[PDB]
Amino acid sequence: MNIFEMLRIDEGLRLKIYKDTEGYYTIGIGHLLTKSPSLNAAKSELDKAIGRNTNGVITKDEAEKLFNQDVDAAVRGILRNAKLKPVYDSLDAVRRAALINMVFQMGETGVAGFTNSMRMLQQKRWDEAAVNLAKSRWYNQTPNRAKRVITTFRTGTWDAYK
Ligand SMILES: [Cl-]
Ligand SMILES: [Cl-]
Repeated sequence: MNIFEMLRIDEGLRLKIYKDTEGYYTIGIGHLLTKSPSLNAAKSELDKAIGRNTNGVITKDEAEKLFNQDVDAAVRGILRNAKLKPVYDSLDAVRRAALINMVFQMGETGVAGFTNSMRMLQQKRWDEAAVNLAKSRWYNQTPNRAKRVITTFRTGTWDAYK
């Protein structure tokens, strides 16, 4: 298992514009298009991202291209983030995938704000961090997914995804 597979499981794959769990227009494998309520605004950002007049539908290959770009950007965001880098550098490979998953879902800013949990992770206090990570809007709004990511940080294994 790996980051791509892991996110493909948490996000799914949809080839037509859809509303995410927060009601925002998205497409592909969790690629947010806009926080705007305007579908047209969505179609516009979509065409701009794909490079063609999509009419709100893309192919699998296109979805995958966006996904690759988004994973790359996430990793790079973590590495450029002064508060996140150190965390990531301290972790093992499985756990790094968990941290990338969170960033992909919520943005680096979002994640960097889990100050206390980040510290705990840096210190390798797995059970404590898992408990702290759970006291969040994140967990309360998308509890199944959050449980999967949390277990992954708690165990350093992919068991939640098998
Ligand atoms: Cl883009
Ligand atoms: Cl969920």
